[PDB]
Amino acid sequence: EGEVTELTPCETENPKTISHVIIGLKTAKGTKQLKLDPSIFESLQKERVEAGDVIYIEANSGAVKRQGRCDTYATEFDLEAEEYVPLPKGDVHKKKEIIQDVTLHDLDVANARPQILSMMG
Amino acid sequence: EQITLENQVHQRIAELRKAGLWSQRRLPKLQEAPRPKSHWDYLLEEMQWMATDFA
Amino acid sequence: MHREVYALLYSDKKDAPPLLPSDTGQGYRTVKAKLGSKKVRPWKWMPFTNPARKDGAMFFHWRRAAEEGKDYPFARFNKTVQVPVYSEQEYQLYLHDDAWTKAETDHLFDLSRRFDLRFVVIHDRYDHQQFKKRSVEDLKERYYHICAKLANVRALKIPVFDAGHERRRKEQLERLYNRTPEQVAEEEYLLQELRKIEARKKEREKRS
Amino acid sequence: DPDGPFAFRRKAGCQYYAPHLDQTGNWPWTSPKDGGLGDVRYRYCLTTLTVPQRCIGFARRRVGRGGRVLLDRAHSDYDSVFHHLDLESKDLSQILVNIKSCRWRHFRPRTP
Amino acid sequence: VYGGDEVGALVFDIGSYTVRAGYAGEDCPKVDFPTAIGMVVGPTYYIDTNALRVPRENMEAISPLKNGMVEDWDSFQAILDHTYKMHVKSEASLHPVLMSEAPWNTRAKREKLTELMFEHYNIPAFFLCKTAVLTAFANGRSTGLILDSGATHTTAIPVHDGYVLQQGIVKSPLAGDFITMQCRELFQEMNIELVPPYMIASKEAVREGSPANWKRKEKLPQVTRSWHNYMCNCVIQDFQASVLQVSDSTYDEQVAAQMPTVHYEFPNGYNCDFGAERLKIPEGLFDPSNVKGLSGNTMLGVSHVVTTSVGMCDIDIRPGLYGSVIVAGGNTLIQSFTDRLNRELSQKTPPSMRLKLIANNTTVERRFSSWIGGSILASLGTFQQMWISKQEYEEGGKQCVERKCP
Amino acid sequence: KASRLFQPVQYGQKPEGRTV
Amino acid sequence: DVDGQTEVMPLWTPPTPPQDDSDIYLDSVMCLMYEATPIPEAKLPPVYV
Ligand SMILES: Nc1ncnc2c1ncn2[C@@H]1O[C@H](COP(=O)(O)OP(=O)(O)OP(=O)(O)O)[C@@H](O)[C@H]1O
Ligand SMILES: [Mg+2]
Repeated sequence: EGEVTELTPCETENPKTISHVIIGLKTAKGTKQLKLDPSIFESLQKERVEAGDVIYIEANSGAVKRQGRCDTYATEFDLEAEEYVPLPKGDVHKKKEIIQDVTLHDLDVANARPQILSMMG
Repeated sequence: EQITLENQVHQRIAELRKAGLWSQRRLPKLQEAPRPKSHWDYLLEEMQWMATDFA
Repeated sequence: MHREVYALLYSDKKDAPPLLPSDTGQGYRTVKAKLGSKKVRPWKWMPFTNPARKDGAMFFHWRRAAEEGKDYPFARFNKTVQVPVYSEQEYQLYLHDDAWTKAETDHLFDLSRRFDLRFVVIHDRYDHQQFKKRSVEDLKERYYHICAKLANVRALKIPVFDAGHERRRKEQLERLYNRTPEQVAEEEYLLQELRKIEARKKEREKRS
Repeated sequence: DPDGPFAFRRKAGCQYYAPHLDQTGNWPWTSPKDGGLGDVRYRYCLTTLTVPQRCIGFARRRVGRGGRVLLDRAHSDYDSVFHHLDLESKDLSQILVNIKSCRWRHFRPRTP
Repeated sequence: VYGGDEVGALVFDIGSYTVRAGYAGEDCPKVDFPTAIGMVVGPTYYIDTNALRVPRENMEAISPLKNGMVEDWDSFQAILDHTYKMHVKSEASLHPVLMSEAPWNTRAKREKLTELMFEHYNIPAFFLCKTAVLTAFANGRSTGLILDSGATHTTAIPVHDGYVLQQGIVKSPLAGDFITMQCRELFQEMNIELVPPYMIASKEAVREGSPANWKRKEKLPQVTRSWHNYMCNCVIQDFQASVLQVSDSTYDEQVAAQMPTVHYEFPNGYNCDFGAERLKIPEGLFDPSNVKGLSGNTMLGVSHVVTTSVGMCDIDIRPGLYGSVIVAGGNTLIQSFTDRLNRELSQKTPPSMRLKLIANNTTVERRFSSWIGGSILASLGTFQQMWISKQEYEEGGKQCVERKCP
Repeated sequence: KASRLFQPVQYGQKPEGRTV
Repeated sequence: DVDGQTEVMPLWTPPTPPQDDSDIYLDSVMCLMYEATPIPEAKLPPVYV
């Protein structure tokens, strides 16, 4: 996760062809460049990621998710709420552990009735 | 042997102390009369601070 | 590894540069309004009186216009070591010593006032050519004796000087310094041998 | 008797300073582990900044000539670990254990 | 109260090799021109590098300083005037001046220098500090043993609380001039013809040891022997800086021969490998008993000079002297000189006292240390009380320098 | 622009709103 | 620290002006051979005679 600073594709000759997509991510700790798979270009345009946008990318799927403009670009004169987010703290690359406590009955209720059929339910 | 070594080293230490060469029993230093810091002391402190700033 | 680092000028040639504070670091554009809202105070090249100087000479400073004519702050540092002053009569009455000439005592006190009682500097600057040769202990003894006598005559109490102890201390230090490398090696060998003997004794006592 | 040639004899109205025996003395601007006085004005300690939010390593606050407060920095072999250090592998584990036990003084800025 | 105040004072450090000058508060001297000046039979003086390096008929090379002290006051006035007009570009009466002086400067010479600075230059304030004190101040040390190896003398000066312990000064004649003489003797033994660069019109590359194929400049005017000797000394000093190296331990012929050679090319195109002879020359600074000059002489090695100087001081101050050893002077820049000195001192220092050499092994920190300390001292706000004002020189007279400047 | 209507204020002085 | 006590980072400022004679001088060279604290009277040997 970090603020996007560059989205430069890496052109190449095929053995315009791109072999990598370099994304530069900035956090309060520093900046990192990632040599992402070229296929991520579809998700970047789907999420409309632009320079100065805070994003996070999960290691497994490689799909990008956009979480708003960095608050360093927010002025006091423009009105938006969800589209601004503070610059991520910590290292650009993070390993997070999430521990959740559930009961077998919680799983039973969850799988018995998942949340137009939803509207009627 | 150990008793002889102990007696020998004790006599050697006593002889060195008689000579004064025993640094483990150095005499203390008489405390000079206390005085406040003078102009030159403050000048040297400022000198040290400025030299650090320069480097 | 080290917990903390200590150094005077800098710790090592590989030291990172110091961080200086500055605005505009994040770009001029973001701080444009802050810098533009204010105006700087005027600075002047102005003469300043230093009350620590007895002549009254006027040097020049870079200072704000509002600070003109203010007392020099560094003059507060100006304070000398308190050294008594005695008249010819007081010396003849109390400070007379067959071992010390009056002119010699006045020279010693002048050096003491010049060098803030730094008796090593006084000894280095002592005029051994004109007056008799004096050791630093003799200078300290004479100074402290005169100060005690003048205080007792005029007025509290001060600790007395012990010239003999200082002489013995310096003699012992010189003897410890002049010893050959073999003698100091023998001293350290005796230290380590005594430590190993005591260690064996302590081990035997612990076993018992 | 053996001490007698250089024996210590206290005198009334006198005070004395004990000699250094355990460790050889050193200048004030040197660590107490090296026999120095360890004067706190010369000490370099780990410091964290607000911008960037990264520990810069060992630093000491020093006022500059024009009153500008400067952060002097001391080189250390573990500088990369100190850069990664924030919010409190073998060397990293030992450093983390030492910091969590608060054996290292690590300053952080706060508003007054 | 605050940071040191800058009063626009000047700092002059006139050494036997180069005259260092600048403005107080700077971290480096703004000028350093050779102390040797050209003289034409007051006499016409050529002082800076631009004028010294061009041949002139009946122009002699002289120096105002002798044994670290100024002897010819006319050339001293000429050098000061040149410094002001060309480099300072400011009126002398507008800036206070702080000058360095040799630890062994005489009272009469100090009085004459003060009289000159006040009567002739009409300066507003003056101060005269010792080179050792300034060297100590540049390193933030108030006490320590200064070890200066310039061009004229190698001197160890013990400083305590910012005061030179004159009784502890030990001086040796082994310095840059001795090394220059040794290199001259080595070149003479090897039959290397020293051709100064001013005589060379053009040159062609030649193999090692091959005769020099160079063309002499035409229409060259007659030059005095002093100027030719000065140019030869300059090229020899360049050789000293580029080739010479101090052995890391006691000189051994086998160990010196095993180490790789260094190749040097003379101005006339002559080139050779100096083998082990490059190591023998700097050893004379440490073991003068082996020097071809006089084996039975009484000269003391740099480490012996160090140990002797400290040995003359109060033993209460010797821990401070050994705990802060400050090396200065251009002659100490010779490769591995600091390492060899540290090794020898650690071997000779008593184990009961800590020995520490300050890490200042750079050209700027070694040559200009006195100027750096002078700038620091002149920039202190607390030092503004120490200045000798013109009014003080008027009332107290020429003798006022004896009491104001310790 | 603010500078066209208002005096800038000297450092260390309280803004009051003096115009050109 | 672990006890909740707070320490402010030292700032190496230029020397402060003296308010009184409390700024007692310290010999930095003496402190190389002897401790900076006077020996307590409890461990000081008795007066000679
Ligand atoms: N890098 C170097 N390597 C070897 N020698 C050098 C180097 N730099 C300078 N020197 C020599 O240092 C010598 C002394 O120069 P320095 O600038 O220290 O003298 P100084 O302090 O002005 O004079 P002095 O002490 O003799 O009055 C000169 O003879 C010069 O050739
Ligand atoms: Mg020199």
